[PDB]
Amino acid sequence: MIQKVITVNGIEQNLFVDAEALLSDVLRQQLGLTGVKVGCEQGQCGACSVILDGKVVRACVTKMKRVADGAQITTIEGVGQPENLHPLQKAWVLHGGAQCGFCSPGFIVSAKGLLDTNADPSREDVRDWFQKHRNACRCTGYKPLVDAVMDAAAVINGKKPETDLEFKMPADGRIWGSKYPRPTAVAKVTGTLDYGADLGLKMPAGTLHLAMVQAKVSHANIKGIDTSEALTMPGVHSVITHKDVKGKNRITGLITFPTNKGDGWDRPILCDEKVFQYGDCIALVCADSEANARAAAEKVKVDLEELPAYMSGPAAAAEDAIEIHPGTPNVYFEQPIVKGEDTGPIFASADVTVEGDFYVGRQPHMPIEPDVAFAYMGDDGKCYIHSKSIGVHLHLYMIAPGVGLEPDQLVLVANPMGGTFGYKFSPTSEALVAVAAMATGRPVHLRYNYQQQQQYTGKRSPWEMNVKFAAKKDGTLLAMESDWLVDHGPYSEFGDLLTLRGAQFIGAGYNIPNIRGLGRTVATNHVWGSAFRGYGAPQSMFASECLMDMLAEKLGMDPLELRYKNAYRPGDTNPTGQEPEVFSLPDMIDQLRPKYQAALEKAQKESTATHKKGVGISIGVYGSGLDGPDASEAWAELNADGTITVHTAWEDHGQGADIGCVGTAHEALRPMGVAPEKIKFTWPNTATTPNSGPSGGSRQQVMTGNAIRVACENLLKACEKPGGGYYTYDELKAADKPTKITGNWTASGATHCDAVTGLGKPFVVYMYGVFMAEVTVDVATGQTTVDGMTLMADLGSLCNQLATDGQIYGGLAQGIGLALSEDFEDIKKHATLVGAGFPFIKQIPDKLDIVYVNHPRPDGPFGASGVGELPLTSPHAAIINAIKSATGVRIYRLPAYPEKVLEALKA
Ligand code: FES
Ligand code: FES
Ligand SMILES: [Cl-]
Ligand SMILES: [Cl-]
Ligand SMILES: [Cl-]
Ligand SMILES: [Mg+2]
Ligand SMILES: [Mg+2]
Ligand SMILES: [Mg+2]
Repeated sequence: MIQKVITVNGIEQNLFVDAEALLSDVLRQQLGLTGVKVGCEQGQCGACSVILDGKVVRACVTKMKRVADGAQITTIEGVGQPENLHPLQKAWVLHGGAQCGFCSPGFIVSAKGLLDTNADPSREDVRDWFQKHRNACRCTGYKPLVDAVMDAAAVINGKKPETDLEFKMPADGRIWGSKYPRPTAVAKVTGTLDYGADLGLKMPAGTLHLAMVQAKVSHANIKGIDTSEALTMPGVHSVITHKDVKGKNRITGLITFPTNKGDGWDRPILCDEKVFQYGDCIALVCADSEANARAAAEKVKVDLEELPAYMSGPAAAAEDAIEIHPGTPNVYFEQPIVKGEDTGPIFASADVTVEGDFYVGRQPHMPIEPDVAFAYMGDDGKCYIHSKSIGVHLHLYMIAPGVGLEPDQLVLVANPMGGTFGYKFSPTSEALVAVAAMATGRPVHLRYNYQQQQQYTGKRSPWEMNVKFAAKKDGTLLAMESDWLVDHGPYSEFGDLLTLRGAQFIGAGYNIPNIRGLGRTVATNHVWGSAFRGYGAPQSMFASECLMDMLAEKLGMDPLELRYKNAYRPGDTNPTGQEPEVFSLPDMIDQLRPKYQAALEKAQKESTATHKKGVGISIGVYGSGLDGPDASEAWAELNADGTITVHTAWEDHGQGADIGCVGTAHEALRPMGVAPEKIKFTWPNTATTPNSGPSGGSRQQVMTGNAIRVACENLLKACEKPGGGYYTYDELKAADKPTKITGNWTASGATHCDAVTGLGKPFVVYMYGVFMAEVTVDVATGQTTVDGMTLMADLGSLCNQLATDGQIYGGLAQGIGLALSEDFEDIKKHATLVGAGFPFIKQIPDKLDIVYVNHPRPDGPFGASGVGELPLTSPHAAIINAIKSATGVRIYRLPAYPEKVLEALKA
């Protein structure tokens, strides 16, 4: 050990450290500076950026021996605090750069390092800086971050007053539709919002820290577990196995479809008889620290008989394949789509037909914050779980029978969280921590490292797809045929539903009177499927939107004009036979057309012999809601101090549940003139907030937005004075009148899609968009650079533009990753951010352009649709279409790795 006397955030610290210790650990654990965020732990994400003697360094890869006596360190806590914000922090808030907020301290610290060396950077300078310093963001698509740095620099340089970094009310006083900052922004930019791992460091002594004993093979029969060595290791309390589980030790898929051949109880909590995928948790070591628990977990011996594993859908779906879940066929669900007339004779007589085989793979969510959760036994006797769940009520029911608790005896709470992009539509660690808290009676905390985040949380499910179009010479679509195989890994939860998405979204956007198709779901031993933003659309629409360009090519028609010819218009129906609720695609195409023409001309003009430029188009469509008559609830409460709390379980992945609530409530409450700062939101809690539903299916703005609106309307009625005006809290209380008022809303016109035909009216609100990708392909290397993305977006009406701009930029960036670099195919190689193709800043163009063409929705609150998943529906199709435009080569199977593109170029 050594004494190190240094300065941290301007204060002399008399430090006692191990020379080998990581600066991140010292700062977080020894000094309580939890504003230093840790994600990847491998120097790849920059979340732990600190300034050390004028240089921006990643604290997770900086050992204390590299910290000189007398060194100066700055963390986010030293940059500024609430009530004392630095221009960079104010700018982040103004520009909405804090979505989940997990990368915000690291970006801001890094940015301060930049500005201290280059006071007046170009946008390009800012981008080069964040690239060099590995500052990664999964939420924002980077553009808002650069915006923020530029604005802060101008203030620091005296070129504009600091007061211009403060939001100015539109007054009208209307915050709906505005850039009003989100309530959580200040905490995020100051590092004072405690995420799951931060909470773990601030839990009491006697909290047990867990480590998972995980399967190191993909498929096995388990014979036994030997914990003897682990029990003797430092700090070890106990080891938990399936034997300690007090319930069924299974998670239920809960809404498993009746025609599913599986019962939906296939997923264990702790493996008992079988390993079903690499990473499966077989035991939990409870220890006094994460380090001690992990060390001991390595010594737990699992005796197993490895079995042949099926590592892809086609492999598992073979007629001969052995049942992974004995008693259930590997292909456990099929969804037909049967619209209009038989397609066979139509294809036979059509002027033109086209067909393609396409593949979209096992995209990893890659939030900067790896999975984390904790649990404890309350003094009330209930088991409390605090995690990254984005469906607290859903998860409660999915796990309660497995852990052996009645619904009333379990409470799930959503911690502030550093992104999920859908992986948290699934339980991950919740049942594990519950089991351990119940068994030990003590608080337990479980943090996954980045490898565990990659290998052992769910993934976008790969789809192998064949899609066909028949059309007239004039481009009119006559018929479509479709076949898709969904590789859902070993756990069935929502796999059937994902498969149904193919019936709803393959070929969405156009009038197609006649459809015959069949989706199939298959269990495999690759990673289990969890929702990934777009949930079936990124697969479905990659196929159909690529196929539309092939159709255009075959007709000798411009691909945008082919879409214009076919796009939804009054009278048309979508693939499930339902009338669209608005008709905005022709409008969007018409407004995009000149920008498209200009982009083509620029592409031709600026292409060289070695660097070929192209422009590609696609349409995206997706529902806002879960299928059928989805519903939400909110409570609007006048408090004693005149503030108003809007209680919901609107779960915040980081998308903006806070500002969604505040903005929607503010608009609903206008008659009573309620200032936005007086409106409070509630963190999701299954005991104390209503069942607003999960933040999945881009549904909360519509469902919970409506519920909030209704509740606020009902509060207004509760407060109304006879003769005009409104009663105060004290007045209502004096009259023994209610102050906490419920609102409910249901999408009553929606129906579930049929099990035989796929027909129905699954959502009452959809999101519609038109993408344009501009790319350059280096034909010597096969490397594609996305130089620009445009999204024409119909969101009905914007609750908040900082929120919606950010959502779209974030989705577009994930589109670039899905198109060019991302996958989780190799269990080891893809278990890091860099290995799995995470888009760093230079991979995302600065030119991300949005045009809102909003057609107010009959059923959305104040006309709003959702936005969440729209930007990831088909941007990767636009990009692939752009590569085709540039070079003449079509990539059918994502991602377009350079070697893959080169092989196609040279073929
Ligand atoms: S670079 Fe340190 S946590 Fe990712
Ligand atoms: S705001 Fe950057 S990772 Fe979420
Ligand atoms: Cl998906
Ligand atoms: Cl290909
Ligand atoms: Cl390659
Ligand atoms: Mg200042
Ligand atoms: Mg017609
Ligand atoms: Mg090769």
